[PDB]
Amino acid sequence: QPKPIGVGIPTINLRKRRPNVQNPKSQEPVTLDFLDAELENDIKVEIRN
Amino acid sequence: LPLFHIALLVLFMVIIYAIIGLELFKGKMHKTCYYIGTDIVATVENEK
Repeated sequence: QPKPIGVGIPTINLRKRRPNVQNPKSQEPVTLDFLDAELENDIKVEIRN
Repeated sequence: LPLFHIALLVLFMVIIYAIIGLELFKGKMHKTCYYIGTDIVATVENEK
């Protein structure tokens, strides 16, 4: 599911920005953990390892 | 020492010209040129 991952609470103030520049688009990859793509279990970790 | 009849003038002339400024110009300098709802001052590259 496109839409990259993984930030804390996404804080934005609107007092800092200007009515202007493009606000970069996060060259960050989408690296999803297998133990976070599903439910974590003692059986699946044996499968993953 | 022949100047404290002259330096006593400016010190009395400042006290005159300070109080005139403080009466007429009290707090005019506060209004902004900020942007729409944000907190940036809006200047043009060279302007103070």
